[PDB]
Amino acid sequence: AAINSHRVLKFQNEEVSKNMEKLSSGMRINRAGDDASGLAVSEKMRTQVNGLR
Amino acid sequence: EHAAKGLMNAYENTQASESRIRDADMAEETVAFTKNQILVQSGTAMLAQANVR
Amino acid sequence: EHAAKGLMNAYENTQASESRIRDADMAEETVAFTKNQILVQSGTAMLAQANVR
Repeated sequence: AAINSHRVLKFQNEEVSKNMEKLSSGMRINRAGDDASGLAVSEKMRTQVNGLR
Repeated sequence: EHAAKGLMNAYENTQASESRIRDADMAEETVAFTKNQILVQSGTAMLAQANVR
Repeated sequence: EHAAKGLMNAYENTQASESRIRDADMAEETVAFTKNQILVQSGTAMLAQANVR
C-alpha cells in the first residue's frame, strides 16, 4: 500500500495552504476556522474601534 | 459692526465644523496605508507560494 | 468651469466603467493559467502511459 507518505503529502499540502492564508492577511485568524473566538472577539473589537472613532 | 463680530465667531466655528466633519488626520490615514500596502504585498507573495502546492 | 467638473466626474467614472467591464484581475487569471498548464502536462503524460496498454 502507499506508505504513510501519501498522508504526509496531502496533509502537508494542506498545511502549506493554511500557512499561506495566514501570511497574506497578516493574521493568525483569517477565518473562524483559524480561531472562531479570536474572531468573535475581534469583531466585537472592530465595533469598539470603529464605534469609538 | 457688533453684528459682524457675532457673525465672525459663528463663521470660524462653522468652518471648524466642516473641518471636523470632513478633514482627516493625515498621520493616521497614512499609517493605515502602510499596513494595507504591506498586506497587498503579502497577498501577492503567498499566492505565488500557494501556486506551488 | 462648473460644467468641466461635472464632465470630469463622469469621465473618471466612465473610465472606471470600461476597466470594470473589460479589465481582468491578473491574479486570478494567472491561477487559471497554472491549473490549465498542469492539466496539459498531465494530458501528455497519460497518453504516454495509454500508449503502453
